[PDB]
Amino acid sequence: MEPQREFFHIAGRSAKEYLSENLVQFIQATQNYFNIGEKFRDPYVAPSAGV
Amino acid sequence: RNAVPNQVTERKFLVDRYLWQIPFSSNFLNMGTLTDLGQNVMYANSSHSLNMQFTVDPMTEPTYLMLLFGVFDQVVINQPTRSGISVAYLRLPFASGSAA
Amino acid sequence: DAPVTPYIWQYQPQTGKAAGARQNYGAVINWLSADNNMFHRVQTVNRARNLIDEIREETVRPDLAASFNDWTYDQLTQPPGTAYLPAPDPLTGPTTIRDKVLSAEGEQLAGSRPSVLHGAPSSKVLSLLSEAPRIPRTEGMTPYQFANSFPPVVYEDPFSQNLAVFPKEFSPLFEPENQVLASSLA
Repeated sequence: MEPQREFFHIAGRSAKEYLSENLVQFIQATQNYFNIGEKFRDPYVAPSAGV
Repeated sequence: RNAVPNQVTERKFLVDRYLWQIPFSSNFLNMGTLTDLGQNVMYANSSHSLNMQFTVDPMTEPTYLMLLFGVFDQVVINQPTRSGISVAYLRLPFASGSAA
Repeated sequence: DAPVTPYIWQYQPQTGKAAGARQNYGAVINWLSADNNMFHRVQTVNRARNLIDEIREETVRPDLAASFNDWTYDQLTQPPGTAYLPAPDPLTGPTTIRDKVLSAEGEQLAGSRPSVLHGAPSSKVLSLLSEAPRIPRTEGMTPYQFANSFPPVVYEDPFSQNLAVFPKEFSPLFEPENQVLASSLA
């Protein structure tokens, strides 16, 4: 359940974390002309505790 | 001036292009793509049946029912070497269970 | 070199029993077009979810599995409530005797003071509202208890033991009327 959803980013860490640190600094520099950062899925989860 | 009395009012509506949706949420809001009842442990770690039924208007011809279930189509795709490419698909909850 | 998929349980909402156990299809990674490098990554997170489930199935409290689908009252979570305090004498009520005395003096009375709810002298009276029933509940588990106990079991080798430890409870057509008796068997 938990490790299955983190390998495919059903849930888990956002795109700023599970990528390499050098790969994040690349796709921020070349974002204005050669967009890469839309090729990596970003999770977005509900709280489900106290809402 | 001389309108007919005893007249009765009829209502209807028309939605085009819409595809009626029921969100699988506790309060029917969008608090996330992964909903709040989706990460409930009561559903994910216990198999449940499903018995739903609709009562549409009758029509003079056969008709389908284009029902959709919200799943998470996901891929990963590595390219580890030269001329090498491979994927690992899943979709949950409705995975094509053939691998065991 | 592939681990097995864990058997997930089926909860029957009426009677609270478990209606067998099928394997967890619908949560299976489609590895059928992966090379030798992605296959090792996929079968690692399959060995990770089995390692989580083997930790969770260590605490299955092994006398619920002995009386499987045959649970009695002391093995079930009961709704909370106090013990039995006897009901007080209605002659000792605050306005019962004085209504028989003040009226017989000649008065006609109408009117009364609101109660404690606004609609052991006094702890005996207010214990009526939070009282447990006489006989507790038998033969049924709430889904709070069916999820706390009975995790998704893992069945590492499929059906390669003696027939006495054959997992007969995984069939949905399992009644507790048969020869061999249940125990902690994964």
